[PDB]
Amino acid sequence: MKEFYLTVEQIGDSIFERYIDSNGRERTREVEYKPSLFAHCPESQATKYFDIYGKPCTRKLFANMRDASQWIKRMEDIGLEALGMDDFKLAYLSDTYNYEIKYDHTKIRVANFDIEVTSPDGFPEPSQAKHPIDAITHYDSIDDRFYVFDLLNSPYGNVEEWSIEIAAKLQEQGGDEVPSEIIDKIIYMPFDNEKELLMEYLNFWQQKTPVILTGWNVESFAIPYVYNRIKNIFGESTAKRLSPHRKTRVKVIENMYGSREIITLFGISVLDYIDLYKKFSFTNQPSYSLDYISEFELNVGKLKYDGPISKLRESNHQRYISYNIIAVYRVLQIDAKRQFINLSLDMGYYAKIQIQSVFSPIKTWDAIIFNSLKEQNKVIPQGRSHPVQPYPGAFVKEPIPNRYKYVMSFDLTSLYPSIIRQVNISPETIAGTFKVAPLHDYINAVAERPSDVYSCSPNGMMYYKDRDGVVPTEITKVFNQRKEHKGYMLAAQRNGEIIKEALHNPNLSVDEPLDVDYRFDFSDEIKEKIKKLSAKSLNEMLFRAQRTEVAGMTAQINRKLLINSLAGALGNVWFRYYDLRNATAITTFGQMALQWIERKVNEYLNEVCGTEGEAFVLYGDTDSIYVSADKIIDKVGESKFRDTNHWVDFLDKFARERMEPAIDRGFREMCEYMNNKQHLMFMDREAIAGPPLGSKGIGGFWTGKKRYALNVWAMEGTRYAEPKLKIMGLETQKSSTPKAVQKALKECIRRMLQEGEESLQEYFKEFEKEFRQLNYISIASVSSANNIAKYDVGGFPGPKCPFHIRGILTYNRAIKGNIDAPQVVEGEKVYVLPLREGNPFGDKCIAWPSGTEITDLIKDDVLHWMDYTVLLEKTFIKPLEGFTSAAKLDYEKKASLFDMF
DNA sequence: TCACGTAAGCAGTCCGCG
DNA sequence: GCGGACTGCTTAC
Ligand SMILES: Nc1nc2c(ncn2[C@H]2C[C@H](O)[C@@H](COP(=O)(O)NP(=O)(O)OP(=O)(O)O)O2)c(=O)[nH]1
Ligand SMILES: Nc1nc2c(ncn2[C@H]2C[C@H](O)[C@@H](COP(=O)(O)NP(=O)(O)OP(=O)(O)O)O2)c(=O)[nH]1
Ligand SMILES: [Ca+2]
Ligand code: NA
Repeated sequence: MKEFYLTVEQIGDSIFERYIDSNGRERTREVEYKPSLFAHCPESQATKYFDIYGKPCTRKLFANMRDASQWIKRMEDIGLEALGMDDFKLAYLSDTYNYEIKYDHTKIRVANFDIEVTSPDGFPEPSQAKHPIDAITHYDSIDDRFYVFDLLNSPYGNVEEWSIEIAAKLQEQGGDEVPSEIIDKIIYMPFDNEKELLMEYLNFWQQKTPVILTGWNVESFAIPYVYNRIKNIFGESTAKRLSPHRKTRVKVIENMYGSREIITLFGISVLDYIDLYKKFSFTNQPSYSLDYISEFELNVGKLKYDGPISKLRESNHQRYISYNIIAVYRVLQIDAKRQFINLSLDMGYYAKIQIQSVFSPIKTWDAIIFNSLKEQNKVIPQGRSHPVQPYPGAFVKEPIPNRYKYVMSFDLTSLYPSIIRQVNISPETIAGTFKVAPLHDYINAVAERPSDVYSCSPNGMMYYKDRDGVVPTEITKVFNQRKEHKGYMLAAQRNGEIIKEALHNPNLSVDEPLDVDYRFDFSDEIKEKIKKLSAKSLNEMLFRAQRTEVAGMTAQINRKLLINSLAGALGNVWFRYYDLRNATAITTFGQMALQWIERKVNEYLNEVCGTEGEAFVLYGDTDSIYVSADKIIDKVGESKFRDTNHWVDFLDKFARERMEPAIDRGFREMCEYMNNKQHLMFMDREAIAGPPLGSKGIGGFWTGKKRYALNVWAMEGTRYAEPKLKIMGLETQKSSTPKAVQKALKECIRRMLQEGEESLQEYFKEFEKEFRQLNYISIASVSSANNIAKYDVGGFPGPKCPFHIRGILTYNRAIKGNIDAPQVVEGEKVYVLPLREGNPFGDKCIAWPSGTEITDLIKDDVLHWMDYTVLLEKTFIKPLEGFTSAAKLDYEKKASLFDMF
């Protein structure tokens, strides 16, 4: 097989590399690496090296990396550019692996672990590590085994061995119900004291040293805790055995609020799953506890138990160990579903970077571009420093707040990347500038044509049409790779709806799920075979189709994130190819494109509908336009449609055969106006929305920019069994909105969209009289808690104290002195409740850590003093008032005339 | 919340002007 | 009592 690296590090004058060799074996090598950098030379100093602008360079090969670094300093002091890849790690990888890396994951050691530290005095700070680590579960992906290290004797109590037999028994038999699929993969190791356990773990670590090290919160808790514990017991030098090259570094990670401290183990790639999840999941969660995320992703969660965790090992060592095993397992199940480790490996190997650099799109693109130019012997420019500066972004149309009955949407394919390719935008393709007319003049085609020679953007930039730019070239590759995965996602999605349709009245036979690939549309052979299946098999296939879809989703959307991030990187001062001219050339073109086609779409539909000056385009945002289809439906007549599927078919054909060709002529003309290099504004039908035929639903509404709801029957090529609510921006979509209120407002919107005013009024009346009986966590708001200390004065709110911070201070006063009350953590999230006047907490709200029950100390008080009236007014009634006033509905029967003033 | 971007909405506090 | 300026937080694209 071809070799590929596992990890790379620079330690002084050498590169340390762990890799997989031609035979498939893991090896390690230290290289006295000799890097090269470049300097501009006279046009006569020949050679084959040129900068991206075509100016010649001479190569300078250094004895070692210290020399090359010192040379960079002296050039800065002279005032000349030092060109070439200054991150020597990346130049090494690029030299050693001068080919496309096909990596084999089964040879990569992915370690997944979690620890437990019993602590009587509150949260065990890993800086101090002053409590014995009493359990470790370490999953190895090569061996496919969970290694469990279990401390029998501790100053906090001595316990019996964990029973694998009881662990396997059901909950209803007194057991822990550790899953059947992993019960045989557990290797259990009790130890009579903590020193023996840690010393065995360290040796185990040497035999099976992780390449990728993951888990939940491992970077901020588990790793710094194991490191410091071992350091406190055995010394700094034994602790460094956690690194294959015996070098560590205490990294201080700073943000806009404070500083935290992680441990860098050289020669290991740490991918904390909570970081992978925050970056790649596209969710904003009210809590990031493993149990909460696990329940959201898997519908199950962490093992349950009685009393505080601090007392679990004494009272139930059995459940305590089982719980630790399951926690590790839950992370593995989340990864089987979302596939972020796999994603990380693909991007890392494609870009040729350290795997943990996938958190940095700028690092990723710098390496792809560098590898790309090196193939043609071209030399990358030096990083330069730049003041941060704002620049303009996308266009968003002010919609007239209203109900909108029938709507069709259209959207452009990967807008910013497509613009980069169409216009040919790149650091090396800039050809000059032209004198700019105001933007509306380009939108209306009345301004002078910018160029007959260069490709233009309406911000005044001109680009060469004839030469290739590394940005368009490299963005095209990643965009093309995305296509396949996106196609898998949509196929699974279309197959989802086939399963769902057969679920309405399923056969009741005794059968099994069909063996198919969900990545490709279902053949007619199996569509027929699906109609015979039972509810058990069908729901099972629904699970597999949905899993295939999520995996497809993760693959496609994160490649889109990566290509979108190139457009943004051109606007970030740390990018090597930072240039506000380029970044603005993309966004300005984008805002001309959308408004251009709004004009063309209005022109076309006025012609076809026989009208003058109607606004058919009711809204647009960045890459999308929404078209009112009322008059189109009125041309045929609602009484002439048989059912909902009929008018949806009608609008579908009309968009496909009438509008898209007109829109395509629209964009071709724009392409010629700007004299671009390649036409790539490809805008097609997205959503078809409206009320069900014969109902009183209003179909859809807008309240303002980025705030709207639609009852959708079709999205791209997916036709839906039952209509789907597409809600954007409204409180139902916001993590800060209380769970039960999201559910209630969603059901209010569905009744508005699909059933009408009267149905909305029945539901509202009912929710109003019943909601006081909802669980307090489900009606609590959520907020991130930043700058708690900034507004903290004597443990009381200082000036301008935001409401949710006031809540945290009230909490702190209530749990003061109680060392075992859960503390609010700066930066994390809090539930927030309003309190009635005269309450014992001394303020108008209380907050506590999200994803948790409020401590039993103060729970009964909070429940007695929660302010339902204020809560109902702020989180339910006020937003509902916005929807219904926009949609021109009433959530309460009005006695007379719908008056005002 | 650890070197992709801008646009823009809502909650809540405080102040200047009635 | 109301509107604007502002911080803080959240989403859309
Ligand atoms: N092209 C290029 N190379 C770079 C850059 N930064 C660092 N390097 C490094 C990468 C390379 O290590 C080195 C020169 O790249 P080769 O021409 O591909 N190697 P050669 O043909 O000289 O091999 P032999 O010894 O057989 O003649 O400069 C850069 O910006 N561009
Ligand atoms: N810099 C940057 N620009 C972005 C980002 N997201 C959008 N834009 C700008 C640049 C993009 O080209 C443009 C369109 O966004 P789509 O890529 O189509 N993400 P959507 O979820 O809306 O599409 P789909 O229908 O696939 O879910 O908005 C981002 O994360 N970063
Ligand atoms: Ca889009
Ligand atoms: Na929007």
